Amino acid sequence: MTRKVAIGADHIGFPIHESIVRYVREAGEEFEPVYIGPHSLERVDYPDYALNVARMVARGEADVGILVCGSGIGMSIAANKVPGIRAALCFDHYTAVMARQHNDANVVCLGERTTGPAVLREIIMTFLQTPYSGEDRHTQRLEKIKAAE
Amino acid sequence: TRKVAIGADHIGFPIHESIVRYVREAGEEFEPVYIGPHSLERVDYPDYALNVARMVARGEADVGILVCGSGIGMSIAANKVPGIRAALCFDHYTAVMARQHNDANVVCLGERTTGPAVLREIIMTFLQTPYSGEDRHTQRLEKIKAAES
Amino acid sequence: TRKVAIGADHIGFPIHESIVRYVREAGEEFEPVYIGPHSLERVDYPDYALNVARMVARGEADVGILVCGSGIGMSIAANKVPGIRAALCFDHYTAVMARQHNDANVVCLGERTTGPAVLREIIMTFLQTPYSGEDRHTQRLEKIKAAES
Amino acid sequence: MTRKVAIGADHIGFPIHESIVRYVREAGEEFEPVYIGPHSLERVDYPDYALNVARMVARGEADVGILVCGSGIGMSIAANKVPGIRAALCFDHYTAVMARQHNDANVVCLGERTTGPAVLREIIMTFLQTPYSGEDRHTQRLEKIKAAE
Repeated sequence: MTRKVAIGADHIGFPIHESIVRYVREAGEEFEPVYIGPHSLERVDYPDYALNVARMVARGEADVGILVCGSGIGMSIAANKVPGIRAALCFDHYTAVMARQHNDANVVCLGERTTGPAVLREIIMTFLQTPYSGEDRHTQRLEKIKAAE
Repeated sequence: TRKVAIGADHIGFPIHESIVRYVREAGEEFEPVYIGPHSLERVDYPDYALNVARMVARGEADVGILVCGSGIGMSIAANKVPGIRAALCFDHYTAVMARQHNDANVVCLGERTTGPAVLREIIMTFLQTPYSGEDRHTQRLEKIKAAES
Repeated sequence: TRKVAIGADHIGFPIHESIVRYVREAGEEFEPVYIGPHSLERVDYPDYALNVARMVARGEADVGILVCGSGIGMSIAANKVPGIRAALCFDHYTAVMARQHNDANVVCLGERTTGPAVLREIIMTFLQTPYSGEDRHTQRLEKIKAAES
Repeated sequence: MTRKVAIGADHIGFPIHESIVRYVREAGEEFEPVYIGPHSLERVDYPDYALNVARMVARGEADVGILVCGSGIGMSIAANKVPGIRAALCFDHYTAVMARQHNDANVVCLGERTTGPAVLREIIMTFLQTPYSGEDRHTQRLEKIKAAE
């Protein structure tokens, strides 16, 4: 039953990584977070952490990914370059629901500079708890994304 | 002249004429090229995402705009194309930073989430905002490129 | 039965039928009462704000919904009425908290800012969410009441 | 030329008050902030600080007010109870512009739990720098709000 959630940031996300770890662990009994870095305020490059989490998720070393930078945008661009990854920029409850229900997203990308802590919590909770719809019309869309990889 | 390829799905279709008009309001140099769909028929967002994205990546167009319900499926699909940096934007800030930091070449928008005046703001801002030119973002962007091989 | 007085200006007018429908989707107990405007003619938001607000404050209606471009003018005008707690909401979270903490009796919405599925989410959430009942919010709310004299 | 900006919070806003003070002082040469409290994490009641700032602004002891709670909603409800106050809940650049340009808002209300720091900065900058439109159609709306006081 344990679902490991790999969490990655840059130095802009770094200052809130502890809260992200908690929001995961409190989202449900089976979710366990693994924070992969970085470990200081030293400037680093978001794609290195994006790609490390996305590759973990793609290989089945983690079930879900969470990435945090200033806006979430760079993380979502980088992570989507990994085959098998569907990385969703979410900024509210509605987008979190749709990312899962329609896109079966396996990575959620968030902006520390844009979205406040209770909303980041709610996004994470929602993303981890919402199932994929299972419907044919969505699946056919997802197969076209996988063909393009 | 900057050619702006515009794509939607059926969910974004009903507002596509307003999107074309927002592009022309961003300035006289912008030439919108709306590539479909041209009716209310249900279609698959990735066909239109990948179409706009491929155009921009091949240099058939300078910038892309993708409109679906939330923006997320468009951003996931577009980013599968090498050379593409597709940014889901939902406000002025994210539109600025997608350009300034990520040199984003495709903006992805949600017709179900984001109201018309904000969509207009985002499009104008996205088209008018330059890349900051800073080497630390450039190195990040080179890392994303390297992950595409 | 809960009567839901609904007001707009000319900017909110074009979506008022969707707002009425979102109210009926929130549950069978909700009865929408749309009080105008009934055409595209330019009107003054405060006339409709104060009208909905006065209805709710006098107990002619249980809840109010006000729609203008951004929500802001509606919230400023409605809150001038004693007994009114009008909340500008733009997502699920704010819709929850307006109810749970502020026991808000009027929700104010922006047709220009917020997309249709989020407006629907907000309305449903606002109508379905109860006040938390906590005494520390009640004391706050009594302080607002005291400032109205 | 000095424009004093009175800033008030509750204990939920308290942890970011320093950043708010800076965002004001850096918004323009003439703006100077005055933080009125609270001064700890001890729980307090948002209406007491809302009403103190709003009354400062209403009496001409400060030119503009800023209020910060979890969502901004309680602050905007309370502050609007003071005659001469037009208190706008803002959550992005667009709402900040409209609050000033259309509503001539003199108080801006913000949510620490909802909106991230770079957006809070941008809202403040925009709110302080944007003039009122001066137009008759807006002024007639504002006179109707003042009649209701």
